[PDB]
Amino acid sequence: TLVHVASVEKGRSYEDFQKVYNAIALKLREDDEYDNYIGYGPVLVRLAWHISGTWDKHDNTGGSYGGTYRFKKEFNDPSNAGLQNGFKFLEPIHKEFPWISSGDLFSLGGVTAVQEMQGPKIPWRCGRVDTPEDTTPDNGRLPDADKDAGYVRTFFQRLNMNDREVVALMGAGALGKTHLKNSGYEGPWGAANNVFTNEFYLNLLNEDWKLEKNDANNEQWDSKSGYMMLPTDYSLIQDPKYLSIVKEYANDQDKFFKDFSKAFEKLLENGITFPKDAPSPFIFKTLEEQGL
Ligand code: HEM
Repeated sequence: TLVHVASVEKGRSYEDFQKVYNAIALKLREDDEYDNYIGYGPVLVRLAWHISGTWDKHDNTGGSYGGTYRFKKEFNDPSNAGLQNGFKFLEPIHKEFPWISSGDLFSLGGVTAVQEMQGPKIPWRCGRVDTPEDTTPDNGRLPDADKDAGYVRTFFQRLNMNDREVVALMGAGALGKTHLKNSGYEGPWGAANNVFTNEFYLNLLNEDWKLEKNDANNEQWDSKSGYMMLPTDYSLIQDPKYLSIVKEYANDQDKFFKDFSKAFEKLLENGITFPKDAPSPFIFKTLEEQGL
């Protein structure tokens, strides 16, 4: 019940993908003004998560492999509202490197953004293959934000993620912000929202949060510091098992970076079979490491 074998883009190797990395990274640098100077890093790692998070372990439908976000049904998923911005960013890159598959580009965009925003290295594998429009999953596989801990735990079981993987993933460097017109929630999780940090965990623990209603008539937790947490975020300190992992990552930056790197790669790779003869995962160099 549904197999997807990774097939390396013909004749490509590490250096080819580093070149795509760099063009993405260079474009991140250049289009700095987007979203009141947040830049496109956060929306790129949200795009990578949403294209991967449609996966279902039961029948291997959804997932990053087929690059199906390029079809209207998924592009138009209300859950993906705002991600068009990320797709538009990547269009010039796809045009310069037409040989890369859509799944590989969406997922490599997420890796690139995380690394350029000073996050951990994320090992990445190529070989996703575009699949037809009829393989696009239905809307409704991404998680709601108005729910509690039990919802979150059950939701992520479908993505084969456990408690520790779920808390590392959500804490997601503390990046970008909620926008009322996209999601019915408004504001950032922290102060350094285009730098990958463990500040989400710190803020959850140390801020003084009040449950308020936003202009869209949705509840969210708000802080005097100007920060916000989704009901689902806040549930990570309401559930005692989540809570001890929140404290752990708030008190160990390196541990969080390593756990996140593992789970993000895992997330991006769910549903994909890699041949024994596949190339090993690539670790890309940042622009800064290349002196670029
Ligand atoms: C229970 C799971 C989660 C829920 C309910 C969810 C929900 C949300 C919501 C409502 C937004 C705001 C969208 C908008 O208004 O622009 C948001 C932002 C985003 N999400 Fe999540 N999220 C979850 C998991 C994740 C995880 C696992 C990642 C990736 C590792 C992630 C990365 C992001 C990013 C980076 C943003 C900011 C995008 C922007 O600034 O443009 N989310 N998400």
